[PDB]
Amino acid sequence: KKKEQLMDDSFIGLTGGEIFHEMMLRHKVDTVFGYAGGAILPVFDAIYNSDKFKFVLPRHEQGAGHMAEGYARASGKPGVVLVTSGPGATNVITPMADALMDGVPLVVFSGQVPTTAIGTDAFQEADIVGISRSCTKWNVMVKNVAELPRRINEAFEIATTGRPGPVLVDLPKDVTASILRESIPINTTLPAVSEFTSEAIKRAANILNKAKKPIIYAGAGILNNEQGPKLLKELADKANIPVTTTLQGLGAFDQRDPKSLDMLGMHGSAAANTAIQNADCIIALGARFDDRVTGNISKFAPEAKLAASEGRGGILHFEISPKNINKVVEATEAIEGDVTANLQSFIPLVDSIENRPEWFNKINEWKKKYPYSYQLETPGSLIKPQTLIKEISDQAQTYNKEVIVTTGVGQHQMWAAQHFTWTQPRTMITSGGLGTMGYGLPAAIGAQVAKPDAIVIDIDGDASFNMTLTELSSAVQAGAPIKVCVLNNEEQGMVTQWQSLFYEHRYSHTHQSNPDFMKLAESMNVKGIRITNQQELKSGVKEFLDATEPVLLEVIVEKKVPVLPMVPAGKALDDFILWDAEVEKQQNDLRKERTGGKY
Amino acid sequence: KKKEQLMDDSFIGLTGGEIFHEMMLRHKVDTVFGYAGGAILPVFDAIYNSDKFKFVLPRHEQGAGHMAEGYARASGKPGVVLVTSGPGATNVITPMADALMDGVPLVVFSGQVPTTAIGTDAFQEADIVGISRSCTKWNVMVKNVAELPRRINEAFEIATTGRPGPVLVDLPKDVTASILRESIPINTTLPAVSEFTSEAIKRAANILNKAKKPIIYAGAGILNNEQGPKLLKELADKANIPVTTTLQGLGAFDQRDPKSLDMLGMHGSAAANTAIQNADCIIALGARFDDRVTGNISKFAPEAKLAASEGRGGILHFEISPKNINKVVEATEAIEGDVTANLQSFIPLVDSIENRPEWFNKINEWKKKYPYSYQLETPGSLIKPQTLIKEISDQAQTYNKEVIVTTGVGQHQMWAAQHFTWTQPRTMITSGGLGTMGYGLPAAIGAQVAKPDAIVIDIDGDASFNMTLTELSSAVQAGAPIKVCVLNNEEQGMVTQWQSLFYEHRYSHTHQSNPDFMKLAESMNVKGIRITNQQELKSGVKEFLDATEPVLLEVIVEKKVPVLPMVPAGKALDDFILWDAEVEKQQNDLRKERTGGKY
Amino acid sequence: FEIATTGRPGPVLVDLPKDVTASILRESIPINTTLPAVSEFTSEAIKRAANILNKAKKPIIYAGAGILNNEQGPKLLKELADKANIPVTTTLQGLGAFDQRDPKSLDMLGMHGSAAANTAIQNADCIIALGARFDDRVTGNISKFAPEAKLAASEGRGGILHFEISPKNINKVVEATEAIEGDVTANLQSFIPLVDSIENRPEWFNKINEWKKKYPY
Ligand SMILES: Cc1cc2nc3c(=O)[nH]c(=O)nc-3n(C[C@H](O)[C@H](O)[C@H](O)COP(=O)(O)OP(=O)(O)OC[C@H]3O[C@@H](n4cnc5c(N)ncnc54)[C@H](O)[C@@H]3O)c2cc1C
Ligand SMILES: Cc1cc2nc3c(=O)[nH]c(=O)nc-3n(C[C@H](O)[C@H](O)[C@H](O)COP(=O)(O)OP(=O)(O)OC[C@H]3O[C@@H](n4cnc5c(N)ncnc54)[C@H](O)[C@@H]3O)c2cc1C
Ligand SMILES: Cc1cc2nc3c(=O)[nH]c(=O)nc-3n(C[C@H](O)[C@H](O)[C@H](O)COP(=O)(O)OP(=O)(O)OC[C@H]3O[C@@H](n4cnc5c(N)ncnc54)[C@H](O)[C@@H]3O)c2cc1C
Ligand SMILES: CCOC(=O)c1ccccc1S(=O)(=O)NC(=O)Nc1nc(I)cc(OC)n1
Ligand SMILES: CCOC(=O)c1ccccc1S(=O)(=O)NC(=O)Nc1nc(I)cc(OC)n1
Ligand SMILES: C/C(NCc1cnc(C)nc1N)=C(/S)CCOP(=O)([O-])OP(=O)([O-])O
Ligand SMILES: C/C(NCc1cnc(C)nc1N)=C(/S)CCOP(=O)([O-])OP(=O)([O-])O
Ligand SMILES: [K+]
Ligand SMILES: [K+]
Ligand SMILES: [Mg+2]
Ligand SMILES: [Mg+2]
Repeated sequence: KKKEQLMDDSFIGLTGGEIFHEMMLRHKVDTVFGYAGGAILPVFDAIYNSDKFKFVLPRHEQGAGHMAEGYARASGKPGVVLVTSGPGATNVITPMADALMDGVPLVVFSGQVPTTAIGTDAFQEADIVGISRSCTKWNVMVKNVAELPRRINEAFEIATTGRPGPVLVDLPKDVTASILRESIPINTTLPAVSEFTSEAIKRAANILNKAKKPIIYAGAGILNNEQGPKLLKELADKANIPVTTTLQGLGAFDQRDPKSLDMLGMHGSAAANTAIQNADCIIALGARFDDRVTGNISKFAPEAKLAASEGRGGILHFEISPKNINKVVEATEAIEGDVTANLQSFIPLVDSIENRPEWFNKINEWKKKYPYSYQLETPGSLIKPQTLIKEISDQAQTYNKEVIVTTGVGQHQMWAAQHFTWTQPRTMITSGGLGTMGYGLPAAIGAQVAKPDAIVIDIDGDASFNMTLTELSSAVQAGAPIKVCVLNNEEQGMVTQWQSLFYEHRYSHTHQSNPDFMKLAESMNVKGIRITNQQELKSGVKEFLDATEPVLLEVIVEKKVPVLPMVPAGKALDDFILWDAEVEKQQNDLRKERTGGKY
Repeated sequence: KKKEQLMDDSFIGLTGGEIFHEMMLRHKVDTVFGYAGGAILPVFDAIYNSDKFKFVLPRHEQGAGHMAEGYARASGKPGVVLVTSGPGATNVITPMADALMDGVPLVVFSGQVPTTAIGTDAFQEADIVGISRSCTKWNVMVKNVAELPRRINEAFEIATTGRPGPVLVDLPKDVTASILRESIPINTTLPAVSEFTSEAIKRAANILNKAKKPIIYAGAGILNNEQGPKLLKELADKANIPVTTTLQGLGAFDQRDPKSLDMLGMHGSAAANTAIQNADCIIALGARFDDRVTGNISKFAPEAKLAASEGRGGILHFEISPKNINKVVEATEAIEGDVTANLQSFIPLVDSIENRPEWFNKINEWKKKYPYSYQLETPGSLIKPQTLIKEISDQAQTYNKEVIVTTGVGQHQMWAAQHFTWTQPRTMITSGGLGTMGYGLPAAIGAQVAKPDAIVIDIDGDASFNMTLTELSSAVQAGAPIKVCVLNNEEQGMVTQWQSLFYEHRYSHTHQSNPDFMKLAESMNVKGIRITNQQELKSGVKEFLDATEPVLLEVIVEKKVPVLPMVPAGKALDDFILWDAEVEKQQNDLRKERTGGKY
Repeated sequence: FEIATTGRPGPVLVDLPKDVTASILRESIPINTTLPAVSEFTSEAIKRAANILNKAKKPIIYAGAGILNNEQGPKLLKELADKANIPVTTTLQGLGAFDQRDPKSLDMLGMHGSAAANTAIQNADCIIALGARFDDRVTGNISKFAPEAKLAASEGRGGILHFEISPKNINKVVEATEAIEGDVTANLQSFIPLVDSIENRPEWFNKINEWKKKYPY
């Protein structure tokens, strides 16, 4: 009788595919990104004409994967991928690796050959559990239909807890075709703070209450709770602390606030970099001390390390994954768990501070000294890429709509980060840890599906865009009115920047040929706009943002322009290269000479 | 003094990148397919403006991978890939899995973050040695520059010996930037039959000399020696044996020869399938008894199994990889090693046979009974895809040039296999084991680079072509005048065929939207031709083949047409579905009714 | 415990970090976690297997450790051997599954098994393999193993009937004429009623008895 209460008969008579369909509904999945094939047909048959979720069909499964990532990042829900065996599955490996590195909850369901064929080098058989082991938090192959609901629950749970990340569930065709004939545990059919941590929070507060030069270093983890940005602001306001963010934390703090130091790191603000190198207390909120951020690790945060040794400061690391505590830099206090929940406990213990005259005097001087400067347009010159980004940023904020930005990877990505003004959470959707070129367009489609009333802008490089441009058709078929801006410098700019700097202007295979982007747009049934000169910039960007359909904007921009500031490999975070007009002129002359006028 | 003779100083003072360059030259590499990035820059700097090999730049590293596969398959040389760390490397996983399943010698060099950063979740770091372990024969991470020449030799050796296949060599940036300061073993700077096998060959010959109903089942392994097709023909002629081939063995035997039974298997000739089910001796030459070929394994080759039990026949398996001997079916005699070398020993022991009247009477009757029939065009109907393939096959054989065919994956692939007449080795370049949609275009570019004087035709499906169509730009930039024919049925035809047959015409997500292929071609700077009706077929195909530049031909073809014959899952090889005009009419009516006239 | 004891039984390991076993449970957990029919495909295979055995003139049971994994296993093995009048050999790991004092006992087969058992399996037209995995200590030269049963399978009058719980070990070494997947004892309950009772097999047991006399240890 109690047994009857704990077992469930309600799935008996359903196929594995039908059970999958029901479990999607129970997990409140409203969107699936995927692509059919022989091994996964029993599942596709079950979801045939389903009105329970939207299905989004890409042109390539890598597209499905990055779409699901963009969806997850925009929505805070897991991105669900459904693909076939063999090459359907191996085509999702880059998106899984990408999702792992950026903490994106991706739940990948891959068809598999029947259990009777596994291990025989069967038709369309890949060892996807073996291949994806290193780029997933967890994966599994389902071996019978009775365990399918359990494995689906486990996948969603692992994907969305701790540091979020990708999981894969392998679905043999005979399992999804088979019918459940037995009852299963009813729990499988449904989806306080430690004293140790409480004490660490108290000690952390006592340390911050001594600090004379505090700084908040905030990252993606603060975005994983709806109240995160609110509590970050409450802390910064209460204790009067300047705030810098990573690339992935952009939008966590209102950059219009005077306490904003903007982005730190290799291409972040020299003010932010100076401040963290001089701070006596660093409050690290959901950020992992990535090697793009720390500069030379041995030279990182010297004032905070000194303060820790003298018992008057240090690094206070609020981190959900023990793996990333004390991985790169020693935390003075490690506060384990969800940063937003732990901030609720922390802030009441923190003393309110009215002013910090000497510290904010330095902060304000550094901000004034270190803007994102660059060489402006001159008469007859091409549009500068930095100017283009400012133009899009300024005009997009006109509309009464949320604005979400995705990017490719390269210089355009860095100029997007620098020159947009970031004010809202989950509005920067960019591949940071893995750095996957081609991410921008499919991620924008996923973000647009997640947020159908948002303006979604893909700031893309021409080489990045070439990687995955076939997905323009997918945007049209999905009814996703994304706005793609290709910064066309006819080069892999990020790489040519390094070849200019370190390889004496030897541009080895870094200039790919581009298609005609306007005829390409036309072939894909998307609106095309081309801006070729300075006098077309404002009106072309307006036309781009006013469009109510998918649109591709191509902008011809200045070539061989470096992203600055730059902390070169090996250098301390405050040992940066700054923009200088005269240096840029000399560098142009040198490049011209070295390449016999070719570049 | 002997020590001096065995050590080599000649690489001292070179960077790892320069050593890589030199080892490419020593391995007679004439083409590298690749794409730059930060981790692999020291190697790109070393190969800057090299006149030692052609470098081919794709738009996506998956493209580089399939290009190298097409190159390897066309040339018989290893295909060399050079990519960066992180997503550059993970993007080559599908081509590696593809190459593993089809026995393609692929040598993949991936940049990696410096050894000082490995294992730190570094910028653009993937565990590519872990990820690629299951889809390579072998892989390695080079840990110091002194071992780089050795690891390069090992890679090429493993890739090209035994059953050929993919290998990966991971190249940390600090290793390729570092300079060799010490001498290294000189052997590292440079690139009889067993009595057991001799006895097996003698026993095999005695078995064949008893056979009354022999058949040769020949596959890809016969293509791995230049003399393979010659010795296959010598055996078939001498002992008077009919010859069937796999998909991957097409071209190994001249299909114009009366002894040709054409392709066997799931969609192969019902004559070939009948013959192998009735043969008393099966000579398996470089073929692996794939599950697309055997049909229901327990019901496969019953006459040969009977003959083996009665000591008058059986299966004689000439196979280079012990893993694939007795993996699927028991060999009566296993002859291990290179099939062509072992045929040189075998054929002299085999008795010449003038005629086999009763057997060839059956063979000839079966060939007459079982052509590749289909429903012909009717007035006003669309072009039938089978007719299109015959047209291309007939016209291509006009030219005084070698003709190499690549394909995508799906019905078009099967109709290409059936309806071309295959006569020369290494002219069918198709993804068979993994079955990767998107293969056709990049494989054609690689094949065209391998064979610059050949006509190279990609017979492609519209969904397959959408996967990787960005590589059209690559064909232009590489100067590869490939000929792409898109069979446009506006459907994933292979999958809709299964949904029609097994899922009552429920077409779940199997109709992707297509771009305008003519405007697409124009945007890519490639010539475009569109055939929309029967009266344009001959002249449009002529224009396509006459072109002396890259060209995309789109042909509008009949939709919802099944590939026949077909051996359904679970059925014996001789339990096939054959084309029947009346059945096709009923099936059309049923489809129309079920879908309310939509399909 | 579930994985260790189901399918083919085997070892499992659970690693217990010291801070986990020292830590105290502070939250509720799903109550299910606090507590420890035959397919039509298999039903059809059992029927075909019975029809094959009902044709056999020289059957032999090759029984192994799997028959010991159900308390009723040896009982059903004996019921089958008695009903259809079949001599029984066992592996090393199946010793004790059959009463070796029974005249139908051929003793152990294999590398160091009885030459009577080895002769009988090489001459049998139907081999009923009950919970045994065709180990390389048992089969001898695999290509030369069971030639009369292979011949019979090809002629549609015998073969190898493999009752096996682990799909990995079906068709791993030797091709089964019929594979009967699942617990051998449960499947024997279904099989035996379909099997014809046989009073005598004079010519076969004449050979069996001569071989036993000829080949003592
Ligand atoms: C060309 C290029 C240049 C780049 N240059 C820069 C640069 O100059 N500056 C820069 O900042 N980035 C740069 N990056 C990005 C960089 O590589 C990293 O992706 C980024 O810095 C990581 O930011 P993050 O630590 O906030 O996010 P993540 O990498 O996602 O790390 C988040 C951390 O927070 C933890 N966490 C997650 N959820 C929670 C939670 N609920 N509670 C507590 N903790 C949680 C995670 O476990 C993790 O340790 C660049 C990328 C590219 C492609
Ligand atoms: C949609 C679709 C349908 C298909 N249907 C069919 C079909 O109907 N018929 C068909 O044939 N295929 C079909 N295939 C292809 C099938 O999946 C396999 O790829 C193909 O049958 C393998 O052919 P193979 O054994 O000759 O080549 P491989 O898979 O390359 O196997 C070659 C064998 O020869 C060995 N070998 C290699 N080199 C040597 C050497 N030097 N000496 C000796 N041995 C060597 C290898 O080790 C290996 O065991 C289909 C594919 C797709 C995508
Ligand atoms: C020196 C030496 C010499 C040896 N020589 C011999 C010899 O001459 N003869 C000999 O027999 N052995 C010999 N062996 C032993 C041999 O190596 C194997 O261990 C033995 O033959 C395996 O017997 P088995 O197949 O019955 O048991 P196992 O290896 O346990 O195989 C049992 C099979 O039954 C299956 N099974 C398990 N439970 C069930 C169930 N409930 N229902 C259905 N199937 C089930 C299993 O999955 C498995 O496939 C020797 C060992 C040594 C050390
Ligand atoms: C592709 C998925 O392959 C398998 O899962 C499979 C693999 C090995 C053995 C048996 C099978 S299967 O029989 O279960 N299914 C099957 O072959 N399906 C199928 N679907 C289509 I669409 C096409 C096609 O052949 C061109 N085959
Ligand atoms: C991308 C390759 O990254 C590394 O190999 C690396 C990884 C971790 C730590 C240190 C290094 S590295 O210092 O050796 N090289 C480096 O950072 N190169 C680089 N190249 C470009 I082009 C851009 C860029 O940043 C945008 N960084
Ligand atoms: C090749 C490369 N990086 C290496 C690389 C290679 N391959 C992949 C899939 N991803 C990356 N990051 C870059 S950043 C060039 C980007 O060029 P772009 O997209 O035209 O952008 P931009 O010119 O603004 O630097
Ligand atoms: C989806 C699919 N197969 C599953 C699949 C999914 N994804 C990949 C990367 N490869 C494969 N093989 C096929 S065959 C449809 C092919 O459609 P097509 O290229 O238009 O060819 P055709 O219509 O001639 O069958
Ligand atoms: K900014
Ligand atoms: K043909
Ligand atoms: Mg660019
Ligand atoms: Mg199609």
